[PDB]
Amino acid sequence: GSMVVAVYPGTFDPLTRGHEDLVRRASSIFDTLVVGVADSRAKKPFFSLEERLKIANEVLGHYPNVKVMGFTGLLKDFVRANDARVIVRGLRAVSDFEYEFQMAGMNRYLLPDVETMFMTPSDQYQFISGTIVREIAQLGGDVSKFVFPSVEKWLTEKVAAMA
Amino acid sequence: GSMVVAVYPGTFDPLTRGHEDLVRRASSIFDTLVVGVADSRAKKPFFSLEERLKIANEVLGHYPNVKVMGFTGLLKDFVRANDARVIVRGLRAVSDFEYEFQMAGMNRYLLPDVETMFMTPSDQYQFISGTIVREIAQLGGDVSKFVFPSVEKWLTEKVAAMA
Amino acid sequence: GSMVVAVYPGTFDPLTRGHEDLVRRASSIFDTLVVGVADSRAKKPFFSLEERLKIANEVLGHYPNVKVMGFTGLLKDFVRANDARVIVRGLRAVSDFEYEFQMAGMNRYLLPDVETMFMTPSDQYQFISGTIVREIAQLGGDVSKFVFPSVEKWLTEKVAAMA
Amino acid sequence: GSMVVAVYPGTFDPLTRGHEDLVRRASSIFDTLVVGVADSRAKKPFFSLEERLKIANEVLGHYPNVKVMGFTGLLKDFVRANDARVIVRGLRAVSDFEYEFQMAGMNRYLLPDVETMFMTPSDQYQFISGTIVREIAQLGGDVSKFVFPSVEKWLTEKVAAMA
Amino acid sequence: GSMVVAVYPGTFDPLTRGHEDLVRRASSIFDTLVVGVADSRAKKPFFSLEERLKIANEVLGHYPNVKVMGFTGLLKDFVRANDARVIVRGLRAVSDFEYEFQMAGMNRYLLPDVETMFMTPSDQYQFISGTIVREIAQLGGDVSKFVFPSVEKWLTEKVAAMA
Amino acid sequence: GSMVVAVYPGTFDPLTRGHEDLVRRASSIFDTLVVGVADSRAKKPFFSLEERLKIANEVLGHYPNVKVMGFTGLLKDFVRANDARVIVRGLRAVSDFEYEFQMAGMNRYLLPDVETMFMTPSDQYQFISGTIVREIAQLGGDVSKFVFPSVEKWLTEKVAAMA
Ligand SMILES: CC(C)(COP(=O)(O)OP(=O)(O)O)[C@@H](O)C(=O)NCCC(=O)NCCS
Ligand SMILES: CC(C)(COP(=O)(O)OP(=O)(O)O)[C@@H](O)C(=O)NCCC(=O)NCCS
Ligand SMILES: CC(C)(COP(=O)(O)OP(=O)(O)O)[C@@H](O)C(=O)NCCC(=O)NCCS
Ligand SMILES: CC(C)(COP(=O)(O)OP(=O)(O)O)[C@@H](O)C(=O)NCCC(=O)NCCS
Ligand SMILES: CC(C)(COP(=O)(O)OP(=O)(O)O)[C@@H](O)C(=O)NCCC(=O)NCCS
Ligand SMILES: CC(C)(COP(=O)(O)OP(=O)(O)O)[C@@H](O)C(=O)NCCC(=O)NCCS
Ligand SMILES: Nc1ncnc2[nH]cnc12
Ligand SMILES: Nc1ncnc2[nH]cnc12
Ligand SMILES: Nc1ncnc2[nH]cnc12
Ligand SMILES: Nc1ncnc2[nH]cnc12
Ligand SMILES: Nc1ncnc2[nH]cnc12
Ligand SMILES: Nc1ncnc2[nH]cnc12
Repeated sequence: GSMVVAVYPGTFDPLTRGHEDLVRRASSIFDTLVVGVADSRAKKPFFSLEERLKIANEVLGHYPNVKVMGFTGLLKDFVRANDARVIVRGLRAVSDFEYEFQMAGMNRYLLPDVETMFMTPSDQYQFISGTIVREIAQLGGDVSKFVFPSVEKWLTEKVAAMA
Repeated sequence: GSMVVAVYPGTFDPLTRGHEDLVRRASSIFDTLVVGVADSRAKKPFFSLEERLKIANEVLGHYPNVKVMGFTGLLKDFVRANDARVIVRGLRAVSDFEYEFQMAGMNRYLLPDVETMFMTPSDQYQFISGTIVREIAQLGGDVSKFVFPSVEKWLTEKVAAMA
Repeated sequence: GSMVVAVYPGTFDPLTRGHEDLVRRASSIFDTLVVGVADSRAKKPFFSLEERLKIANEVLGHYPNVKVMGFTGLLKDFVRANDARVIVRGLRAVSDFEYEFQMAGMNRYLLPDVETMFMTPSDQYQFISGTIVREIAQLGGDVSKFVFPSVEKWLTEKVAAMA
Repeated sequence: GSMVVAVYPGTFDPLTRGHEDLVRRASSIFDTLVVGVADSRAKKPFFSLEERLKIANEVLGHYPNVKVMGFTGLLKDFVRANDARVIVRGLRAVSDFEYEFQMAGMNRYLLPDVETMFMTPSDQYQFISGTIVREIAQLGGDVSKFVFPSVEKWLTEKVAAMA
Repeated sequence: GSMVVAVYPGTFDPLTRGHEDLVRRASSIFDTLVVGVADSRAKKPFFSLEERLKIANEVLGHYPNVKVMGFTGLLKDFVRANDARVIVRGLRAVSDFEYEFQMAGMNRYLLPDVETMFMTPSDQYQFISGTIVREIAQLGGDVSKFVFPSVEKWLTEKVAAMA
Repeated sequence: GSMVVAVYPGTFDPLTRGHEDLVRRASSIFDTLVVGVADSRAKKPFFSLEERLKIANEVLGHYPNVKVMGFTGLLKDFVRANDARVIVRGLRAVSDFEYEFQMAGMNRYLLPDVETMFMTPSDQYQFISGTIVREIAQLGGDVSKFVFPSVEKWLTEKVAAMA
């Protein structure tokens, strides 16, 4: 047929069960799925880029056609670097639709030949917010329903270290 | 790489410039794109299924990896019949999001291993409504900005015949 | 300054307190406000066009710079006929946004030099649905909170006549 | 404490797993939950009112504090008749929000002392559309993931009878 | 009947007329309404928790079945502590729906037997934003249409003190 | 006819092609269009007010009936100062609708006789986000598709100076 590489970009602070489900689904469609972890300095992420990469690799490493890579520059440049024809984003019934469609429209100007394609996670992950996950973890609450056990370990350790 | 077939289903009453742009974009990603024209009896389409197939074939025939086919039954069965792993739908900033996400969620129960993926047409087609196109044509207004010339011809002829 | 005519188009089946408030507000801004009552045959209106014009004239006649006129063709043609530079539409927090933005976008193709401008009625009218008004009236319920007394009279008489 | 009766009104054409989950949840909060099945003549329901009542009673009869009753008039009057202080509606991420908030706002005028309260079904039922359920059943597709077995039986029998 | 306690949680920075209306409505339905004022450290509230509690007590103290209490931990724990079966939230036509449904869905995992129920304030309070209230007060503008006189006094004093 | 002044207020950090299109459209309708650049201290703008005024004047100066003015206080006061009867805002399919309708509703309390009117930019500018423009510029990416060349120059110089 053809070889199609897709990029699934995000801050992934941290990778949730929603993100993992999207990776499972997208990697079943595309020949290679590149999970692009953006530095996202201005968003003031809880975990460092190095930490977010380790967290994501722990969860996703077993998928044979998934690559986890960080990037500090423009998504445009990361997509081109990976010879990607598709940007995959998760879209849920409770997504920030304004944000998603603005990004897709602007990336459409920056990368006219690259398609943004939206996929949907399983029903049970449709309502997970990363911001709320971090809030719960910081207040000492368990987030096991929302993130994998390995990710819980990172949250617990980071919360304890910052105190 | 792999051979991935996608289905782009719709009533296509008639095929608009928005639909055509989605076909152009989707057929650039997938090895084969099957445009599935649903009979949609209960929706009381303006054009018959035979007519909608002719209209769509006139516009889309030149695309070498696009197949236009009608179906009178369940989308589930049409997808399986075409060995398709993806259902492509257009999503625009003004889409019926309730409708799209309900269909995707229910098809998720009917076809757990098939992914609904949403794509976006060019900015200039984001606001075209087929219902409004038919309304304009029936009142004798030109719809050339919204549909291809071949489709305009069908609308004009059908409007004249029904009077 | 300048002379600016705006058109406020609708089916007005019947004119509600929400519509009247929009007319009051729009007529305070524009030199002339033309209330365009569309025949809307395909929508199967409860009141005939002649009736909808009488209903609207009863409520709006006192406004010195408001003209109520029917039309059976394209809005494009009605706007041009009235030398209008603006199409006014009501936008409420519970509007059919898909519908409104599709119409505005398509009218933008049909009438590039005419601006669709959205105005908001008072809080107390933001949730009035004409469809629900007709439903209540047909089941013999009072709609005085939603329409003016003159309009109530028309609803009562039409409901009684159809039985 | 207090005795609070709530009404859960709908067309219920037919009762789905989403509706049943809402009944389970609402009946756990309120002393009595009255499921009000509206005749909804103008909506042209697939099942008659008598049929919709039988369908709902089959599914809901086992709940000791749930009453299933039909009504042919105004919801206002049905609520007052049942001494209800609350109207419960399901709200899902894919609800017709325009419709729900218009109804709540208008019922607020009709019944100022009655509160419309929105509840959410389980994630797995958030995307079920009754319209799509009927469409699938009419095309001979199984809807067991969306409705209870007793309801499937009614759909099958009605579809067979209408052919 | 039964004794049902509901919690109405929020940052309440400060309590607005919208919040007060929701308390009035909710306390008419539930046997006890607990207004839970979250510390919300990360949100960087304008008023301290102690101040927000005083502000809310001044407005709400007269309601005989309303309790105002602060909390520094998880909502889950506060709900359980108060033996509450319901979390009440205000939902307006201009609510952050993404945020509300994410919280409800995640609390559904944390507290499966507790129902999030959404209520609607009066039309006249549907468009009040606390963020905009604080912005106006900080720029020396009157917010009496949006908050009670006692709350205005707190805003004025805090604005003057911070300068 | 009449002399109608409208205010188009914003932070304009910086003025984008979307804003410019709205100014072009609004200034064709109103006798005078005042572009009000709010200090917006709390939003922590990238450009100072003086800079944002220079940026906007460079782009908009050629429009004979457009005035660009800064303000540090309440919009209410700026509107009254300019004898304005209309506040114009851009509304796009991807707007923050919550934010826009809250502002309009609250300004409706502050300025009952002033109408907020929403206008729509051309399709090609509907998806431009100022936040994303700043993000791209800070990462050294070209934003020429989103802002005028003069504005690009300001972004480049400010980015270089802050490093
Ligand atoms: C990181 C990304 C993809 C946004 O992702 P996000 O919404 O934080 O992902 P999340 O982890 O929430 O799923 C976006 O900000 C991005 O692409 N950043 C890189 C810089 C860039 O190219 N910006 C222009 C985007 S149009
Ligand atoms: C036809 C289709 C795809 C809806 O398409 P549509 O929204 O009319 O497409 P449009 O032409 O408007 O782009 C849908 O109704 C469908 O799949 N119909 C076939 C019967 C079926 O399987 N229904 C269950 C859908 S979950
Ligand atoms: C009638 C109108 C304005 C829609 O109004 P509406 O939403 O029914 O108005 P309502 O009475 O609900 O406020 C629209 O259907 C129209 O313009 N009809 C005339 C024919 C036409 O030109 N159609 C193309 C619209 S892009
Ligand atoms: C039937 C009802 C509740 C709408 O329900 P629905 O959305 O069809 O319910 P569904 O079965 O889809 O869950 C509504 O149309 C109604 O109340 N009808 C009775 C007549 C009436 O009072 N109408 C005024 C409603 S404000
Ligand atoms: C405070 C609350 C309820 C959000 O309220 P809010 O939207 O700030 O309320 P407002 O005052 O705007 O009406 C929420 O952040 C919360 O529950 N915080 C406590 C910590 C917690 O349990 N977080 C998990 C929420 S799923
Ligand atoms: C600046 C403004 C108009 C918001 O604009 P904005 O959304 O930042 O505009 P943008 O540049 O994004 O187009 C608003 O915050 C404002 O009016 N600020 C002045 C102070 C004020 O009066 N606030 C009350 C607003 S109801
Ligand atoms: N729960 C979730 N599922 C998929 N994509 C997401 N992006 C953010 N949250 C998500
Ligand atoms: N204009 C449009 N573009 C893409 N898909 C669509 N589906 C319906 N209208 C569409
Ligand atoms: N209540 C209302 N107010 C203004 N415009 C409307 N259009 C339809 N309903 C309306
Ligand atoms: N799936 C569903 N769940 C709850 N309420 C509903 N109303 C309509 N569909 C529903
Ligand atoms: N105005 C308002 N009314 C009710 N709940 C709210 N939550 C935030 N603002 C609100
Ligand atoms: N692209 C855009 N067009 C018009 N108004 C806007 N406000 C913010 N972004 C805008």
